Amino acid sequence: ARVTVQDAVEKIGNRFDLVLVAARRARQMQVGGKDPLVPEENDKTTVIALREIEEGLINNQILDVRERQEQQEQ
Amino acid sequence: KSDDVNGRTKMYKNIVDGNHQMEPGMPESFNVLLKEIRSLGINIELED
Amino acid sequence: TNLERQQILTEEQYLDALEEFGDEFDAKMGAEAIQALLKSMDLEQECEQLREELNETNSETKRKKLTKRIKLLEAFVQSGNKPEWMILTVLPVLPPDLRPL
Amino acid sequence: LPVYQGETTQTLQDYLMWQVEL
Repeated sequence: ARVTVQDAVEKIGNRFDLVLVAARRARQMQVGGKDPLVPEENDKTTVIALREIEEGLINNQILDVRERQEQQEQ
Repeated sequence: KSDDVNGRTKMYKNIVDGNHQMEPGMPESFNVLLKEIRSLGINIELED
Repeated sequence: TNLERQQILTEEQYLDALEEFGDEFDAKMGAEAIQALLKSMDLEQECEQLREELNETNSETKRKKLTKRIKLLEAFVQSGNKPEWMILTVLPVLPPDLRPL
Repeated sequence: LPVYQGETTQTLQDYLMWQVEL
């Protein structure tokens, strides 16, 4: 389990946009078609997405860029 | 978790399938309240 | 006849007034009477009279108990509801499954 | 208080539809 959320909070900024971003990323991981950018440690998709946000790899801009690129590549 | 009749079954199905997504819809108690108010001579409805 | 539009006329005075004035002082005694009074008035004329009276006459008690009436008239004419609708004629019933056995 | 708002029961057709949903 992840004890606290502070690195992700500092990375995102709003303390309520973090929930939305992590939710729309964990949705990708859970529904499928995506692979975790961070090595999973027998963790659930929620914690995996939260830790990926904390490491500084996912935000409300990278996700939109990737989604737009994938849509255009169709 | 409550009177959303068409949403309880959908949430149960999604949980069993492993989706964890919600379809909120509209509670049944609000429909009951609208019917009970219309049973008096008071017109009430939802616009768009 | 020498009678006001909206005055209380109990049974005995009704009998004697009818006997003296003939069949001219038409009167009713039910919700149909209230519906007749409510439907047989004009709203704009009463609103104009109320506004004129409020603008002309000013007093401690006249400034009040009349703004509420003119506001009621204005809301009633803007919202579109007719006054006779307050005395219901048809009564709806709840659906049976909301009042089970 | 008078008893009202009884429980909903599970008949065969409802049970079969429940199983069809999953």
